[PDB]
Amino acid sequence: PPPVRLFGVEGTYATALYQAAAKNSSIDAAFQSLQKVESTVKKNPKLGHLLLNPALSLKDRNSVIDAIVETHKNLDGYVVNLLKVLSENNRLGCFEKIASDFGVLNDAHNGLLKGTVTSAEPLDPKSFKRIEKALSASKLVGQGKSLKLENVVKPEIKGGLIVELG
Amino acid sequence: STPITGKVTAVIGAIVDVHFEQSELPAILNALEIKTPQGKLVLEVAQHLGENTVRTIAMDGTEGLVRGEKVLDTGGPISVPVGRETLGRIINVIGEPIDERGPIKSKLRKPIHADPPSFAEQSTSAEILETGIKVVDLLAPYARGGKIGLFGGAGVGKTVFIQELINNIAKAHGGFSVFTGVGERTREGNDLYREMKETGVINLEGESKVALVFGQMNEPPGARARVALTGLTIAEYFRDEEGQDVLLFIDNIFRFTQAGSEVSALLGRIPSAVGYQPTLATDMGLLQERITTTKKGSVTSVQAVYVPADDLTDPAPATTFAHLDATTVLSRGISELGIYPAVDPLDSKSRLLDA
Amino acid sequence: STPITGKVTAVIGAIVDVHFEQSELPAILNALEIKTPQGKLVLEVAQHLGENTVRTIAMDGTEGLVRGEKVLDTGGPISVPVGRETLGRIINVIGEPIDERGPIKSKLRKPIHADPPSF
Amino acid sequence: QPTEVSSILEERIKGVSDEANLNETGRVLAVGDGIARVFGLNNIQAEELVEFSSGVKGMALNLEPGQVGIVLFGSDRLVKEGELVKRTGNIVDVPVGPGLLGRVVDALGNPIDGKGPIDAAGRSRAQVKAPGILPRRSVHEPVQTGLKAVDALVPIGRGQRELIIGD
Amino acid sequence: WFRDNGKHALIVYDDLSKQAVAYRQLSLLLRRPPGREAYPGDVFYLHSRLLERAAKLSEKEGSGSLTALPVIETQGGDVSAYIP
Amino acid sequence: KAQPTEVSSILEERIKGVSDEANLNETGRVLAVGDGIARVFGLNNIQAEELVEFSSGVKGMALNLEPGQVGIVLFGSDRLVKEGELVKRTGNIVDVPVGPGLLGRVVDALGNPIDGKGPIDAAGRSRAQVKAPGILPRRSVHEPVQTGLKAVDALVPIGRGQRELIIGDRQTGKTAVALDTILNQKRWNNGSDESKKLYCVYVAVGQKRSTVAQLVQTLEQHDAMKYSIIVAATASEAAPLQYLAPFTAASIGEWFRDNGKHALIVYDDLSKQAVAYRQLSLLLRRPPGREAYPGDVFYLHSRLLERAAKLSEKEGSGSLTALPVIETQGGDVSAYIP
Ligand SMILES: Nc1ncnc2c1ncn2[C@@H]1O[C@H](COP(=O)(O)OP(=O)(O)OP(=O)(O)O)[C@@H](O)[C@H]1O
Ligand SMILES: [Mg+2]
Repeated sequence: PPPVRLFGVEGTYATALYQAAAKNSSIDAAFQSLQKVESTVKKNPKLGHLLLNPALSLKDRNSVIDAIVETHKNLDGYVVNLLKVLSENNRLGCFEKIASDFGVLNDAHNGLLKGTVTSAEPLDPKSFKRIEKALSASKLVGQGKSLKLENVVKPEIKGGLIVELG
Repeated sequence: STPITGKVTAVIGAIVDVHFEQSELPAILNALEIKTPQGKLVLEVAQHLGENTVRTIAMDGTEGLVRGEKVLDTGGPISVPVGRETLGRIINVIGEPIDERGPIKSKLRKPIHADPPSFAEQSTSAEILETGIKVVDLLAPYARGGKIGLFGGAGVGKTVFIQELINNIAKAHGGFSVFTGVGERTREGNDLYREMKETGVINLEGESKVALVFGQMNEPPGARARVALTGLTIAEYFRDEEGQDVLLFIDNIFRFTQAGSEVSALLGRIPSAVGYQPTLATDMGLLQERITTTKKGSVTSVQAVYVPADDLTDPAPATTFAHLDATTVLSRGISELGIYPAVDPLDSKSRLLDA
Repeated sequence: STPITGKVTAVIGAIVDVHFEQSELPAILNALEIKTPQGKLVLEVAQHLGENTVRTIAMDGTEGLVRGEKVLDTGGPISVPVGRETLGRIINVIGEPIDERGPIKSKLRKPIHADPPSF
Repeated sequence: QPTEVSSILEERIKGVSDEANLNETGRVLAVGDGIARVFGLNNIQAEELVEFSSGVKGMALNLEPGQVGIVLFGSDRLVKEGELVKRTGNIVDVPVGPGLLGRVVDALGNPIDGKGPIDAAGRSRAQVKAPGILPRRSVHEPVQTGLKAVDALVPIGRGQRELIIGD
Repeated sequence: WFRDNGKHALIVYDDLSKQAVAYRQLSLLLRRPPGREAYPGDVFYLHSRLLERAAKLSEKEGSGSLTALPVIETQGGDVSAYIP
Repeated sequence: KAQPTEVSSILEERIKGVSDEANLNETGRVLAVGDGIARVFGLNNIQAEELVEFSSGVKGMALNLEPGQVGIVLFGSDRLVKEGELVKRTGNIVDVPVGPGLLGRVVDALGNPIDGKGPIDAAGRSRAQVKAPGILPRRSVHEPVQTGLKAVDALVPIGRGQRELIIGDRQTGKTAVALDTILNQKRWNNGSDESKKLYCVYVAVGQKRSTVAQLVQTLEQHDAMKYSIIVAATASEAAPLQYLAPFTAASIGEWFRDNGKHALIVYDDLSKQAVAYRQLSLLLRRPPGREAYPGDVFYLHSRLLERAAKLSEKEGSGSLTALPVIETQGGDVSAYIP
């Protein structure tokens, strides 16, 4: 039972990877290796993501995925299986990485940038979303003020509109 | 050289999907081949679906197929054995003799997909061709290289008209007609073959004057849409390499149009007007533009046309009407009571009947 | 203010898709702008597709549209000259005088899309 | 926009990378309305008979590259998503012979008249090609329907096809 | 069987419109591309395969025969319908 | 980084013209060959309806320019194009060679000579799809074009700048009246006064090549090959060629119209033009409309015909006269296309 629903659409690969990790072990090692892989592919973007084009044959895809696994075989666990299945299936490998990160962070982090009427950015490193938002908001208002820019807050403008409407 | 090989991935009805390797995909309309115990299943490539996969249409029954079976590319389109040896033999769409009188000893082998003669090579003069039949060559004369449409029926001597035309053209100039039984009923076909032998037009021991190519009605769709092209290739070879005034007989052009519409539905194309393929006009023009007169010789087609629901407005009859020149409406027992030809001269018209 | 700028991604017949940047999404039915060699090509926004991409309608021919061309947001719906000066002047879908009788000297400019006058 | 969504659909939904030897066996992916998509059956043939874990039979019309679409001879109640499926190895066939005389059978040769087992002289394929052009001859022997209207105006012959068209 | 064993047999296909309707159901439920009034493509091919099997065998093969009597029901007298 | 660098370098090989060379910015790769379309990956500086070569002699013009790849229609048979082929952009919008060096010659929808009389002399290359003149530049018709028919002269008169439609059934004589007009033009086309000189253009959409050859022979007999240009799109030609030919012929006529001369253009069988456009649209998965004709069938004929009108004196007082031919089927003028 994965914590979150990715609702498929190229996101089922991330859920499958997370379930394969959860069935035995290595929730973190596979994910950090995948982060390193994404760092490598963004290291040489003209050779990194241009090579994820669909005009690239199947054995070309096998060659590129074999080329990915270097530097002391950083691809550890079932991530090599993910590269293989992406070779004979949909190619570009960025979005499902983000989906998998979203899933693992829900497993461990549970941080959401709420604030309702306030446009703050209060990430919350805690699984209990009960009162820690108060401390997060207090810290983010006491210092920083990243945007906190409602431009104009909704209640007064909408109330004036409805009042003048009768 | 290294043969081009691939693996079958899916057979969906008559449609067969085959996956090839890198830099090995052929062009479309090319002929593919697999080894089945029954014989040769041949596949005509229709579309490239990407990922080194091609969508092909089967010319023969696709039963007992397994994904991962080996396939071989011929190199070009379906090539029919062509030559004077074809006269007297029963040949099919794939170019295999179904007459079981030995193999075809034709020296040349031409693809069925070719281009019509260019504008310069087209003859610039409307020419007349003697038919032998008095009423025909007087009131509705045939065009040398025309697209005559036989508007007959049943019990009107439609066949006997055909054999009389074949004999008359053989005697007159050089005629070696080619009969194309698109959608052959395989009973009328056997009777026609027996009549060929009896009438002497087909001479087993001697020389024949007509080659009988026809795909039976039980064949999968697409073969019925390619038998006409095979016969047209035969006629074009007999014209472009011998300079004769060849004839060509179509069993039913409406059946060819119905097969063409049928093929498009299987591929996935949206039927355009009345369950009809969007490429109706294109297919009709492609078929009817190669049947034309040139500087060397001429080929005249006599096609039998069926009118659905007796509706002259149906799209396929109109598309055929685009290419007719003259027409012959065999009287349904009107003139058959008496005059043997029974052509109904007040209904059969001709465009060339001008001073 | 800063000029809202984006990149053209898709040009489908008379339909143009434009990708924009952080919180730079324009409004529906709001005039955009393409600097064509012939003149000005406005891209009225029809629908929002998400991911900072909007589907737009071109008021002129989309000839010579290369993917990734610079786009400019007008900031509102198509504006046309309004007033008694327009009498005797032949104008177009955008409002430029096509009667070549000089520039239009309108005092007010009003949006094209309005609302019914209630009860 | 740098990139777009890779997948809008996918025949593969369980990427565990295990479970080989699904050439003669398979797994039911989805079922409903008398059809059942099945993953596996790498050596299945066209329109081949197939057997399910619940005892109901199937016929392999649609074999996509990923899954095979099996049409079902019984109710969809018996089958499930995730049942094991085995191929039979034979194409549609029926017991043929002279013992069929006087008996009523099903569309596959099962006696439905309740008179006992069917005696058969053979088992021919249901889908068999028609005789060619030469091995046939002209129809000369008449078929006497007993209707004077039919037998005089529209004669029927041994080896003819006649359509009874009407409302 | 009877035809190839030298005997003469009569076959009454009866309702073929219902058979075509069944094939329509099959093809539509298998996501095959529909056609005229949503009928499958290879229904003309289907009926051709079914009907051409009846024949009059020659003497060399046993002089067998199969006479086919298909029954097609038409709706409202429309003999111009696709299956008819 | 050395191992990653060298393995990326060997990755740069064997991919060839898909990311490595030209960056697929001025070049492309055929992803899949469809019905009459060719999905091509690459061509990052491509503009819409830009003419493209498929490295096989066949031409292409881009409709679909979605972010992933570009959808290209095929100006010819799709057998020539193959998936994985390299394509290159010509850098110009679809255009036809125009000028006074075309009279007496017959060409296709791309301006390539077919008569075999040699290359075509061109004074320019105007776009096939050009904007029609606005409201300002036009002027009311005043000069009569004489058809030579008493019925068309005394009754239903036709002037220079008017679009008169010839409607009739399959065999009624529409081609006959058009040819009578083009031959009657000979009286003033052999003089000196250019204001009465009327050059002619014939458009063959979906016609038989034999019929076109006979027509050319007929113009040969009456010495009408001069001051006349024939564009041919036979029924065996691909649908895009037929769809494009009328616009190119319109450009040819507009050359004379904007150069102060007067031109006659005959759009023979625009019904087959609509049929070809319908085929192209349904091969593009476009929603069918009334009789499955796509909704833009009106827009096609509109943009095509409105490019023929009399110009005012300030432009040069040129004129372009269009004579469309529509085959009504059943003798009814109440059908959608008619
Ligand atoms: N004025 C005329 N005098 C003599 N014959 C004519 C005349 N006008 C037309 N015809 C004849 O009528 C027939 C049809 O005419 P035409 O060649 O112009 O075709 P159409 O009606 O324009 O169309 P299509 O090419 O589709 O048949 C031809 O046989 C032609 O010779
Ligand atoms: Mg005409």
